[PDB]
Amino acid sequence: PEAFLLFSRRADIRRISLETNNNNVAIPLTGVKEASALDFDVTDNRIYWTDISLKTISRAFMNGSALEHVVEFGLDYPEGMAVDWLGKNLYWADTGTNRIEVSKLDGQHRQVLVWKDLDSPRALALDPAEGFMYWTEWGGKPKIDRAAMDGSERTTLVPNVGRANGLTIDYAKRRLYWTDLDTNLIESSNMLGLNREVIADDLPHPFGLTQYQDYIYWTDWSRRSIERANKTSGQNRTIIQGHLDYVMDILVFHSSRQSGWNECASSNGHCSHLCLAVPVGGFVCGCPAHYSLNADNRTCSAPTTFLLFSQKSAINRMVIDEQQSPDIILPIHSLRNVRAIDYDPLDKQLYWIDSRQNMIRKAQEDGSQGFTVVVEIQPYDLSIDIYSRYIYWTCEATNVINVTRLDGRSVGVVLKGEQDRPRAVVVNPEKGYMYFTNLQERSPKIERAALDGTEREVLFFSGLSKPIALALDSRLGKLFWADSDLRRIESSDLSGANRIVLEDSNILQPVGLTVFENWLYWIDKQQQMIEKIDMTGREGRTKVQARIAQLSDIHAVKELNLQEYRQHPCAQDNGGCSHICLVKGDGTTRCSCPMHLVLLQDELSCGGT
Amino acid sequence: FSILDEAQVLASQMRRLAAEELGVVTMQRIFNSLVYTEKISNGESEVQQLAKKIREKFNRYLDVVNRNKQVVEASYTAHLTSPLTAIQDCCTIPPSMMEFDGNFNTNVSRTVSCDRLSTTVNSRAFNPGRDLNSVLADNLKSNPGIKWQYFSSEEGIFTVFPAHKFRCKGSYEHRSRPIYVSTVRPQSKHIVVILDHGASVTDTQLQIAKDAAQVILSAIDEHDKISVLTVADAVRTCSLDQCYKTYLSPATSETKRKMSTFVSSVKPSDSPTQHAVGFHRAFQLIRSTSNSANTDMVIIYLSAGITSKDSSEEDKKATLRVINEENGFLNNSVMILTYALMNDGVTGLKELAFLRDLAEQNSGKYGIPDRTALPVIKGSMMVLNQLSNLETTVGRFYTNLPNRMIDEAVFSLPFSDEMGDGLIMTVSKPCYFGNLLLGIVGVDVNLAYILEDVTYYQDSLASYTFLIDDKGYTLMHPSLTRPYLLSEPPLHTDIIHYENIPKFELVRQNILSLPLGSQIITVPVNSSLSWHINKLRETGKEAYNVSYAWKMVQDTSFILCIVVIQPEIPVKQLKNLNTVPSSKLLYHRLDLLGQPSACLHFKQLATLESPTVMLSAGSFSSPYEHLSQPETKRMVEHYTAYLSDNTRLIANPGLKFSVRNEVMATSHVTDEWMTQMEMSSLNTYIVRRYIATPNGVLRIYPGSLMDKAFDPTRRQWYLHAVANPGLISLTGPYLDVGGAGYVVTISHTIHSSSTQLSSGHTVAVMGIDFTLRYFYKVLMDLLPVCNQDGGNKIRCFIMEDRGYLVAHPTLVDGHAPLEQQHITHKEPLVANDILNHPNFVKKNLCNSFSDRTVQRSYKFNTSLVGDLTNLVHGSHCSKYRLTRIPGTNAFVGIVNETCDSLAFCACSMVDRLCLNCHRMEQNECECPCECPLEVNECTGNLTNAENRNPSCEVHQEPVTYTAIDPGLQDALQQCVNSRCNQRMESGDCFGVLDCEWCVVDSDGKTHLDKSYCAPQKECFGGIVGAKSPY
Amino acid sequence: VCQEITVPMCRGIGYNLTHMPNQFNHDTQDEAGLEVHQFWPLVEIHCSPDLRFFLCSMYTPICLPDYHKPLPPCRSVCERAKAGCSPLMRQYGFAWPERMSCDR
Ligand SMILES: *[C@@H]1O[C@H](CO)[C@@H](O)[C@H](O)[C@H]1NC(C)=O
Ligand SMILES: *[C@@H]1O[C@H](CO)[C@@H](O)[C@H](O)[C@H]1NC(C)=O
Ligand SMILES: *[C@@H]1O[C@H](CO)[C@@H](O)[C@H](O)[C@H]1NC(C)=O
Ligand SMILES: *[C@@H]1O[C@H](CO)[C@@H](O)[C@H](O)[C@H]1NC(C)=O
Ligand SMILES: *[C@@H]1O[C@H](CO)[C@@H](O)[C@H](O)[C@H]1NC(C)=O
Ligand SMILES: *[C@@H]1O[C@H](CO)[C@@H](O)[C@H](O)[C@H]1NC(C)=O
Ligand SMILES: *[C@@H]1O[C@H](CO)[C@@H](O)[C@H](O)[C@H]1NC(C)=O
Ligand SMILES: *[C@@H]1O[C@H](CO)[C@@H](O)[C@H](O)[C@H]1NC(C)=O
Repeated sequence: PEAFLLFSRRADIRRISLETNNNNVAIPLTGVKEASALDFDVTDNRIYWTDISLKTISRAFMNGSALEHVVEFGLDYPEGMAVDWLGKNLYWADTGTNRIEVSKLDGQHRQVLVWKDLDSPRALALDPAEGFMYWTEWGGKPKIDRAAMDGSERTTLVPNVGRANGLTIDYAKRRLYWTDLDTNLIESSNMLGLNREVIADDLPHPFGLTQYQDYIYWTDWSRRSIERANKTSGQNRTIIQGHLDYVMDILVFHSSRQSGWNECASSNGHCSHLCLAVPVGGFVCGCPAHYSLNADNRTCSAPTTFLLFSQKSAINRMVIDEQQSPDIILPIHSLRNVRAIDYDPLDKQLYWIDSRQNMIRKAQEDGSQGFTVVVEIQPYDLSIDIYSRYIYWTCEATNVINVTRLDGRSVGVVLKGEQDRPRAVVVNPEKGYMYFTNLQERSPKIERAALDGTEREVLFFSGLSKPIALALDSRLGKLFWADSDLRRIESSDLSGANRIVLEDSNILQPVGLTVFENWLYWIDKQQQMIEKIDMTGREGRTKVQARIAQLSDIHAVKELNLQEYRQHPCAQDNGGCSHICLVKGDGTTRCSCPMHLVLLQDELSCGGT
Repeated sequence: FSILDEAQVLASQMRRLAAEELGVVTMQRIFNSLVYTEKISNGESEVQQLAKKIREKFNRYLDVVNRNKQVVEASYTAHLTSPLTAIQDCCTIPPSMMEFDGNFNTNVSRTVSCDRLSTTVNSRAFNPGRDLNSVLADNLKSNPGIKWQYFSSEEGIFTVFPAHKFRCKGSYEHRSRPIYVSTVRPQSKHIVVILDHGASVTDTQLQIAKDAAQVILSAIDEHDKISVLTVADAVRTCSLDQCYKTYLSPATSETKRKMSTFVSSVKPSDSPTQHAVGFHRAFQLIRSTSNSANTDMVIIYLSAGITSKDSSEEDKKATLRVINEENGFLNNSVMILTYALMNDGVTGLKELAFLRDLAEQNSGKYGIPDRTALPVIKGSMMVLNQLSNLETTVGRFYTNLPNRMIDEAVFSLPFSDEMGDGLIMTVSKPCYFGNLLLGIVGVDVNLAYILEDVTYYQDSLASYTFLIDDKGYTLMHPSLTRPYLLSEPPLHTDIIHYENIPKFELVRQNILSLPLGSQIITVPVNSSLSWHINKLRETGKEAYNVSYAWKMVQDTSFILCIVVIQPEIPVKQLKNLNTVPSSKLLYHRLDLLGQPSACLHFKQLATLESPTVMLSAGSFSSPYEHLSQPETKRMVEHYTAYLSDNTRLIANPGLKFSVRNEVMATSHVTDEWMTQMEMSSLNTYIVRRYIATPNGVLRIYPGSLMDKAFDPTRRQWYLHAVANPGLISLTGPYLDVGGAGYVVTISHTIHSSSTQLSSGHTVAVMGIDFTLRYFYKVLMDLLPVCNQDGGNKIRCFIMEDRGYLVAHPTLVDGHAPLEQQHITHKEPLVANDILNHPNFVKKNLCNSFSDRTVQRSYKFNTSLVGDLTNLVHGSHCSKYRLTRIPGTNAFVGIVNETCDSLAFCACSMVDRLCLNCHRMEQNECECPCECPLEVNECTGNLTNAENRNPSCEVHQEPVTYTAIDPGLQDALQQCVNSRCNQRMESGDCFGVLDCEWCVVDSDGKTHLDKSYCAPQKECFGGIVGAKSPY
Repeated sequence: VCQEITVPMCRGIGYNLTHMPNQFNHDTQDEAGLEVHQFWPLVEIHCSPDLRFFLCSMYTPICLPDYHKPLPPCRSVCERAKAGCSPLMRQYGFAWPERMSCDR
């Protein structure tokens, strides 16, 4: 049961012994470029650190085994990090994104705690036995804030300080210690921001700070050393090591620094996801980002309706909620060049086209179960038949409308021609039609056809130049498309009649659009905007979000109605067909086949030759 | 009519001035009886003892920038999340007024810096209000000698520690300075800047083109190449050099000045621009130049978009046609930058497209084959008006070059501090965050600090040092001026010139290629620079050995070397002796003591009660800390208690070796001088009396206060006595340091013994200074023939071995020439006649690199015996007799002008210029004059085979003007208050130090009929209304 | 009978024959050359092209063997020499002899 001192310096997490104060060894870790915030766990003797050059937070034991990245997306530059050894949680403060967030110890169930009016949080300290989390801010007005470990009751604890760092709690004396970089001193205070006392002065830049027994340790970048002193008086001043320049964070490694208890206990407080400590040693059950707490106030629920907007190397998700919750990045690996997106509301899998790999890949929302559906070929846009469970995707290299199952089993080609150039495509299985843009030169067309390639007809051909995106909404019975050359967004009924222009101003490069309730969202790559127009016409064009580079596609997802889906005839056993099952207007259900096959005499299976 | 007998008597006058009045015969016996130690060294041991010194000076200096690197390296990995979010400034702060250390400016330096605002300042996230002060103050306190510390961010805020006010008259843009351009992009740029005047470019539109063309040249470095071209019906480059019309010349200080005056000298023409021929010549220049080590090549074009009448896109065809053929012939290495000169709309939107296609080299638009299989370097295009910042737009062309992520320290050559002080040497290294650039850090140090161990080398009397680099540029050599005195030095000087000597180019090979080594060579005595002749230790030699030992300065691109003349002959230095001071030691700082009955001796604080002693900057363990830091009364007492310390209890307060030993060996002059003063009859003729040593000791009587930076080892009387061992050396007339005006000096060397009387065995010289008219008062009293008439047609005169007259009937004149005291201006006919006597007059051309000039001077044969009379000229109208004064370097001569004769020697009365700086003739008479340069700024050699043994060894020695102060000038009288107007005849006023014999009235040439003696303040040079020589 | 010019300064100037004594009481071309060569720096600096022609017309005057008449030259050679060279002569130690004033 020995206490050491862990500190970070460049790419090294170096360890100093406090008894035989001579052992200087480094923690056996590889791949670290720059180490920053430090904290550990008393249960399994893990060491946790933040890497602000790789934008990751990684974890491992004291031997380098089980080296893993628990937080790897959505980080800018976080040097605030602390461990909840009781509730088995992780908190961190990111300065670039201005967010104090939360997740489990393995990196799952990511939730944002503080995202409003937060100006660069840094040093983070935790008091889980009492239910408080303390952190520092610089920026405009440097101050030290207080809040519960769930994001509520945020208060300004110490208003008049300089740029502070190295926030450490002495859990025995009920006091809070911190350094000050502008007034050049180290000072203390009780657990509620007052009774402030300066311990030592004339430190031109005390960056790090920690506490153990009657001794506080700090590092000053001017003196290039780690020092020890009496925690309350400042006497008995000794040097631990010299020639150590620019330590990013120091930490006392001992089991008494992480004692106490709370009501989360060993059963996670019987919460489904997160156990977040609140006053009176109590707890509340937290939920990941965009999840809501149910009525029982112990279980969480995923969002039933939400929107997905993608970038070149990142897929995002935002909800319209009255909490005004922020959007998050979906932890999907190997995202390279996403061109278009679509979502399956049944098995909760997100699909996309990576134009640098020429692949159609799928994965869960949390990143697991990554699978390549299609892998020369050059996909461009996709639209999912969520009923029959099969995908329509257009290939720009062969200029065909090709059909592929969700598992990757090829079905066949339903549309091909010498002059045809199918690009954007959206399906409407509720009525048995598919819509697609036909980008023939100097004669662009918007056509439609049945789900097998026959019954082809041209809907609109005039008034078009570069129809680059397509979408529809079966409830409203409307077809929407954006023109990046004429700079306008238009509308029309699902039969070709009632063609109107919804907006033709302040449009530059609309590469995507979708319908969410009575709102038409679209994305502008050049203007870097997500905006919306009310279809009812009572409200005006409203800005949603700015500062989003490399926009590609957007897709809204409504909750899947259990009764409406199963009452579709092709939903069960694909309607008994071997390939294509399409709804016909006369109320009956008919099987069909691609263009290189013929429907056999049983009117269920297909044949060749 | 005799002349030899008059020379024996006038020579006994010289010995009485040296033996009795100065004490040479006594001090030669005192140093003859002292015991010395001996060394025989080939330079192998001394080279690594001195390489041991400066290598640790560079290691501590590299450990500052490697520190300040890991400072800023950690100052982004932390400040990507711990930024400033604050604002400060570099002015509006009225304390300071300290001028401490090298920072001779207002400087608080209470661990606080400042932030100089650029124009491209926004929000972003960088240096935390320079919270770096935490470490910056530690750096300044823990490493004395360093000067400035600064950080120029990529954003543009210029932050420097410590804080001072340095040109708040505009904006201090550092990203467009030569410091920050050659550091982030250390590769050599081959730039040509093409200017567009003509096609009726307006004057405000031309004013932007000439201001921006002068921001580019003020931002590059000499390892680059530049050639600016003008284009208007014809292409004419700078018409000020030969290789400007052929090659690209490096961008030194001399090329920047010529190329910028060729700017603003061009005014708007009217013919069509003629674009295509302007680019075809810029490639013909880049082609002819060498590649020489990593090179990028760029062309900048400053136009407004010019068309003709029916050749608007046809001449556009011809421009992008030669861009494909010429740049394709160069493997597409050239990059093209274009800047538009728009104002009010004179340049439309279509002429912007013509300057777009030039930067991108968009040749396929105008139908060109473009058979260049290799891609083209895509250039940029920027717009300008009279409101744009020309430092952040045109000055930032270097961001368009490939950044190869070079992370190596770059060492700069000395340059003037842009912050309001003298000379600086700066090393800088870029700063990377993975692949994101941050800016650079830089540590400024005084040039005198880096070189203090090689500029003040006083170990052996047989050796001297010099510092070089890889390609041979001399950073220091005894032929250069001390770094502390300079204003802007010409570093562009190879050692093949300073150490020019036959068979030196063979040793120059092994020094630049081998890390270390040693080597001896044999050189004849004649055809050798003086530094080797002043250190010979065998009498009567025809050739001599020299040993060179060199070694690289580790972890940098510099090389040190030790020169030892005659390594086999033992060199002696004074053994440690401990004589008790018979007369107590008085340090020369009389302003800090004030205890003696003080008085004023010319422009000096002095005393007549006891002589003083001086320690030059070279005597201390740290010469820079003695020159920059003030010297307090406490420092004088530690030095006085240690120099006269007969015991060995007082520790060394900061002196070198052999410093206290040469003070205890020369303390015997205090008894000689005080005894002679009271029994001498020349108390009113001698202005002072002094002795000097090579290790920096200077004893003077009357003991006077001198400037701290005064070095007697660099004066002419000292350098002239060592060249003539044992002989009495007459030096002058020369301007005295103590403000005594023009004086004449008798100097003589004293040796370790007497069995060995060579130049190298000189351990000290003695000197005694007289007045200008004294030696003409001696000729009239000693030699009766001179008084036959009043110095009109029968004139007597004394000449030194350089041609100057220390005694002459006429004194001072149309207030000119400058070299008026030379024989060529006062006696023209003798000069033409003595140039014809063979083996007696030698004209010398030495090369002085200090002020980039070549000096002319005469050297008379000091070993002549017998008379010299008229041989060809002056056979009728002007008889002459010239002979040598025995045992000295002076000559006595008489002229008998019996009939008028007209003779001329060209001597400038406005400058010093020679008439003809093309050739030099032996028989062409002209007073000592100069010629600028005989080199070429193209290859770096001598135009003619001017491998003369040169090195005039500065010998210019920039005369200062250190006065005293008002209010104290009138509170004291003259020391020797020799009341002037109580002297009656000319024989009693000539030679008195603060008097002068007034012969001319206050109006030119009016002989006043009552010549009286007066304080010299009244009548200067004889005219009672004449103005000051100063 | 005239003798040919022997001073190297005044050879190949337009005429070959001169006769001593001249205007400055020089008895031989040897003695006349010793003074005129004191102007040799001015001739090689090329201030006025008329300088060698003007100076040599003074020290080594034209001699015709059986002519012996005083046919005059032309003052224009005197005032072109002093036009371009006098500002440079006064700059250094040179000064015109009074026997060479452009009025004679
Ligand atoms: C700290 O200072 C107090 C002064 O009141 C002293 O009593 C105590 O022993 C000190 N602690 C240590 C560890 O020296
Ligand atoms: C909701 O939370 C409260 C805590 O204030 C708890 O008492 C209550 O039981 C929860 N709701 C239900 C339905 O249990
Ligand atoms: C359509 O499907 C496969 C993938 O399932 C695709 O690779 C191929 O190019 C197409 N094949 C046919 C027969 O159309
Ligand atoms: C002195 O210089 C002359 C110059 O020609 C040379 O011939 C002679 O050898 C030199 N004397 C030596 C080398 O002893
Ligand atoms: C050069 O040195 C050698 C010994 O190394 C010596 O014998 C010779 O006399 C010297 N030559 C000189 C001094 O000219
Ligand atoms: C010049 O001096 C040298 C040696 O110093 C001597 O040999 C020579 O004879 C001297 N010439 C005359 C003309 O005195
Ligand atoms: C020297 O000058 C004197 C007077 O000026 C004169 O009497 C004497 O004849 C001269 N000597 C000559 C001409 O040899
Ligand atoms: C000039 O001298 C250098 C040696 O410093 C030499 O390399 C170069 O060739 C010379 N230039 C010529 C000979 O044109």
